[PDB]
Amino acid sequence: GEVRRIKLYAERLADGQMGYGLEKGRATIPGPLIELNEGDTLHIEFENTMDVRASLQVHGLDYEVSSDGTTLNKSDVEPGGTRTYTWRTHAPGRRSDGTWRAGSAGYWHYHDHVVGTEHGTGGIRKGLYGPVIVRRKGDVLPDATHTIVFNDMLINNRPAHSGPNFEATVGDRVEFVMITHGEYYHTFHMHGHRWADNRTGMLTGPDDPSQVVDNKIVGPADSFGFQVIAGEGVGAGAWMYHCHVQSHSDMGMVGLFLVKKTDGTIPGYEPH
Amino acid sequence: GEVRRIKLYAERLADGQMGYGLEKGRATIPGPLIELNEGDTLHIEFENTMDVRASLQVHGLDYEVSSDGTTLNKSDVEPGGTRTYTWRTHAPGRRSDGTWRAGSAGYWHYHDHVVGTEHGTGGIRKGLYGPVIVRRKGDVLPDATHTIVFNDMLINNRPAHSGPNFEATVGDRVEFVMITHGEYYHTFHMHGHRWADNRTGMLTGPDDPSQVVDNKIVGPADSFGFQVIAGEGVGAGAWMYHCHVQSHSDMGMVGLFLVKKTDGTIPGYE
Amino acid sequence: GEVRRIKLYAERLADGQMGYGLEKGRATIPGPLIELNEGDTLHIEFENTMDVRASLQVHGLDYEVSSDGTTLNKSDVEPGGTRTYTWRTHAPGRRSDGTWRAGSAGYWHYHDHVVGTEHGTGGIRKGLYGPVIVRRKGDVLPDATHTIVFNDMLINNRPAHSGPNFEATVGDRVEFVMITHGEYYHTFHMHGHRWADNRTGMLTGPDDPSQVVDNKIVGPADSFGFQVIAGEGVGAGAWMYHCHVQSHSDMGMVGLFLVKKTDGTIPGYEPHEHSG
Ligand SMILES: [Cu+2]
Ligand SMILES: [Cu+2]
Ligand SMILES: [Cu+2]
Ligand SMILES: [Cu+2]
Ligand SMILES: [Cu+2]
Ligand SMILES: [Cu+2]
Ligand SMILES: [Cu+2]
Ligand SMILES: [Cu+2]
Ligand SMILES: [Cu+2]
Repeated sequence: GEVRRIKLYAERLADGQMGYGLEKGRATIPGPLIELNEGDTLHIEFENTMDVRASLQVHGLDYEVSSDGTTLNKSDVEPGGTRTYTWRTHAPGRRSDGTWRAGSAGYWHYHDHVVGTEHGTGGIRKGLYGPVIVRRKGDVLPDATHTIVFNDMLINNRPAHSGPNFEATVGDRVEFVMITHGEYYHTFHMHGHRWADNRTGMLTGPDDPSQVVDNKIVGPADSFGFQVIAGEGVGAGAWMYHCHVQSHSDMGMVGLFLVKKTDGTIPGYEPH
Repeated sequence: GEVRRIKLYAERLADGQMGYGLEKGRATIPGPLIELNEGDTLHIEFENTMDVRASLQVHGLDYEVSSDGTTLNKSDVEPGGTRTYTWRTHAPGRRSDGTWRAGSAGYWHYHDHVVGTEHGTGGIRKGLYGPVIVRRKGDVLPDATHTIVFNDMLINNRPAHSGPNFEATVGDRVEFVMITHGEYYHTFHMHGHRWADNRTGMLTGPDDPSQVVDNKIVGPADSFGFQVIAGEGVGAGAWMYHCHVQSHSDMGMVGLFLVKKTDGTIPGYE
Repeated sequence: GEVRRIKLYAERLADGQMGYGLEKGRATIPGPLIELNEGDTLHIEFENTMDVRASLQVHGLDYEVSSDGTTLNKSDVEPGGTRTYTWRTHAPGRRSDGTWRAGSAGYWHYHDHVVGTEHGTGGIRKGLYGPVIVRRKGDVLPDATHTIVFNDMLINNRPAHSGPNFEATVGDRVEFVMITHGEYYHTFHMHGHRWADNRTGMLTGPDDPSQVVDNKIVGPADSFGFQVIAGEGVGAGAWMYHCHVQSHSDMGMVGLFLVKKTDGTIPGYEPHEHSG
């Protein structure tokens, strides 16, 4: 268990939106990926560079009420203010009552809780969300991690039919973190690939009875993730991922997972 | 298991609401917690005190059609009538063909099926629902059980922004039963606490691959439950639970899990 | 690992519907159930008999982009055209990185991806969907398999309050395939029966921590399945299945699982009056 520190800034972006960044003027949507091992503590020295109050609230990880990031617990940040948020994590283990204490490991996320409303409705809509992965000892690490956020009817706040697209080579181990926000339920689908509906997205062995799926219903603040072997059994190609709610895909909730051959080529495709 | 008996009443309450109770004039929304162990049989001597037909339908448990609670199976109750409903439960075990029969244990719920419409739409909207827990041998029992029902846009049919709140002390084993009803999907989220998305909400040990979550999508008639150690690794505090659909939390689908230090105090909140 | 071949047709049906069939003039909604064992390859000689482009896209199974059925991968079928799609499947096994590759087995489905929109919105609305089950070696085979598709507010595109109903006898091992399409979330519920929320719908043994449920939230393109012993612990009768979203059940997303005693009768079933 490391004690770790990062800087985080909330920034209003040059278009209407709001993003978290590791440096001033470097905010992105989704915000930066934070990755911790069970047992790690992370102290986030957060600065609200904006002219309205903003905060940081995390799902899944251990935090005290002073890092709730809510007005209820007086832990939002005033305009131009600073505040150190502290996230802890723990490994699993046996309690003295005999029961098993679940570890912090999983696919989690952080978001604003005071911009617009006391639930972060405006901050979330504008782009103040990001992914957090907590790894258990032994967990398989990927070649790349891509984050896909279905925020109301947009993916990663991109306009309709404007990606994001993600590139990989055949055989790469690719991790996806899939988070949902806002008002609507969605169904996440990926062509050509499938995963297990469990903590890691991967079956533990022949005895794991988890459902293997390629389509999953998700609502606001749900998060899951998985790893696939890019192109496994299916080959290189533009593999669409999309919400499968028919009007949402028609409205533009679609992107591409472009899986290239080891020569860098891909079968020809005709994007929107 | 054991053969158990209870009486249950349906009654009208103020504001056109309707509720089940274990004694006349003590109807509540949600209705009483019913708890059984696998193998138990429960006979419910049900009296409909209201002036419209009503019934009792349960999820999960074993019942014959004569206790379906539906007009289809002629088992609703006339105004002022009484009917005995019988719920049975079974432990898991292997069938003669080697297949594994799942037990009755789970977090389940009962509700009306004939008020308003032949699917109980009015009776459910008005308050006729409650929780039933069926425990398996060796399950850990909690210090307290709280029931949270997302019924359309209300929690436990309370007005917007009026809880319910639930209190515990740091370290208490607290069980939550979470039931959803009506028209809408929701997402249930709890600050500072998490649970396993499996039967008990606790992982069975180091080999259980269940996702550990703090936010869960639910729809009408879904039920799940879990136990946490109150404030485990996070301390005392006013820990919100709420629907995480943004308009629903803005419109008041929020409550507090108030976890007090052993001296009874709580970090200052609001 | 057998190589199998079938023909499939997409055809217009009455009343603005569309369906898949194994022969011309025999299209059904849902389309024909396709059943494979892990390791089998299926080549589907598909003919689009309609006046609009149409396709076949499958969930879960292995296919190259040439069998994607999308305009993005140029693998839909012009009016009157024919195309051979190929679906492959594999067994699970250990990869050389030490992880376990999930097998193809599961309850899956196929549907059009180009009628109406480049997401098949018009095709799926009209009836172009069907079930696919891929079995793992050793899986238990049922006495009967019934498919229930919640397509927007209709079940199997049938008029509201028109079923379908399915019949069994007490003790039958009955398999259900449950698929959802369109715009709405639903919750699938069955009276008197419950199943495990895992790959087969049955717990693998005392060690399997899966949730045992009788009610499950589903959204467009979700598919799951299960088997029950009909009437187990509850007896014969008309056992309702329905969406549990209240206005949906009120508007007719309801049907019956009709479970007969071994003497053939259904408790409480009295379609006719008697003299006196
Ligand atoms: Cu919150
Ligand atoms: Cu969507
Ligand atoms: Cu949140
Ligand atoms: Cu019902
Ligand atoms: Cu809600
Ligand atoms: Cu019900
Ligand atoms: Cu698609
Ligand atoms: Cu429905
Ligand atoms: Cu699809």
